[PDB]
Amino acid sequence: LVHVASVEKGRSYEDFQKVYNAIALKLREDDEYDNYIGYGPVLVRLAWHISGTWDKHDNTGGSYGGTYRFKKEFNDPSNAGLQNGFKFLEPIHKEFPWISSGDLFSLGGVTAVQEMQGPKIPWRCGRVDTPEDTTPDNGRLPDADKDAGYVRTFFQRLNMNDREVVALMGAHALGKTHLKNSGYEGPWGAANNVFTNEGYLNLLNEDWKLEKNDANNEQWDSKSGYMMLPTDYSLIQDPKYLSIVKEYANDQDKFFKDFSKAFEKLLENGITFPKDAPSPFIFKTLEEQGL
Ligand code: HEM
Ligand SMILES: Cc1[nH+]ccn1C
Repeated sequence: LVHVASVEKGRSYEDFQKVYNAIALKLREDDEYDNYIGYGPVLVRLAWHISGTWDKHDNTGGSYGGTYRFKKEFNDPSNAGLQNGFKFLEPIHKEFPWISSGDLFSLGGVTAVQEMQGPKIPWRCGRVDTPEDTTPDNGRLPDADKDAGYVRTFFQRLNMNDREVVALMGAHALGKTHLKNSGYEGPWGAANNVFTNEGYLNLLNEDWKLEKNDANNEQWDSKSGYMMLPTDYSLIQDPKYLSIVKEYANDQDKFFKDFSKAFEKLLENGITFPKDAPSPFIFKTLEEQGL
């Protein structure tokens, strides 16, 4: 199964920076969603869930096909709540009818990290929409109630190594869990929408408590109002994982650099780039543009 990238006809950098600025400008404007967290965290959850379906053995799933627009995937129980991000992006796709589904779902993910002041993420255009029968079956996304052995094995399928998995997981400092979407709840009072290494610091300095929630599921709670999933608490339980968590809690610049490489690797898995293709784009933020 080969997926070759194909630039939207005649488009260059300047065109994608317009679509970036439209997403960013709506991110600033619709600031009230989810008790003033805004849409940034669910847009990077969407980019991760449309790519997280990839399988390195047969090259099915991944961000290239834009198959999330189809009922089977949009109704995946693992994607409960992400309809909110899709409806956010929908006026923007109407405005730029020429961008493919895959490129828009992954650019929303890039834009959200940079506008929430995380690292720059190089991005590459060219995903092509594919037919409804290429929609991957439900069940390729991870369970939250598990341990380090499960996370390590799950991520081998996206061939992510330990250091890439621990950097990727730092995004769980953003947003919150919602009992009606996943059966987990919290953080309580002040959820975060700035991108920082704070999750690693909290994991190592909070006093955590294994409690059971209103959906009868167990999670780790802290006196301060912070929570963690079983799969998140895994990172201090495993010796290889814990030594990388200590590395990032003590160096926010090495964390930003390593996240940017693993997040771009995640959005690009499964795609073949022709050697005459444009170099990756680095988009300016509204703040660097004075907008
Ligand atoms: C073992 C891996 C993972 C599991 C089990 C998992 C699971 C979850 C769960 C249960 C939620 C709450 C959903 C809800 O109730 O609304 C959540 C949210 C979120 N996750 Fe993950 N996740 C995983 C990996 C990742 C990765 C690798 C990223 C990003 C690169 C990520 C980013 C996010 C973000 C930003 C949210 C917040 C959504 C919001 O505020 O609405 N997750 N995660
Ligand atoms: C701690 C956490 N896990 C998933 C989301 N969040 C905020």
